[PDB]
Amino acid sequence: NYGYQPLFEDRRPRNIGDTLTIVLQENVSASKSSSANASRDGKTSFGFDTVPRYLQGL
Amino acid sequence: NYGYQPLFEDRRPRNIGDTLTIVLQENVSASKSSSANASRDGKTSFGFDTVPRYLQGL
Repeated sequence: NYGYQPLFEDRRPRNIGDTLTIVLQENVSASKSSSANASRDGKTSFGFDTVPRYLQGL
Repeated sequence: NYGYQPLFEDRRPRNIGDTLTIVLQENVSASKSSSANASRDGKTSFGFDTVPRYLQGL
């Protein structure tokens, strides 16, 4: 005797020793990315090509 | 005598010595991959091409 068995219920595992089908379908995907930047450019100039007389000493 | 045999039930193995057909159809495929990266670039410069007199000592 295997005990009471439901008639219309779907066949499910209920006790120790019962079998069950596992459909292994795994799809995992993780990603991450980052960046940082900094820039600085500086140019400066001053030139006196021709200096008038009253400015010579300066 | 081979005992009671159901008339309309599908022919299934029931006792020791009964035969059963196994259709071997296995298709298993697993995969994994990963990566990591890191980068760092740094450039710095300072130049005094022409130094005025009052700045010379510095």
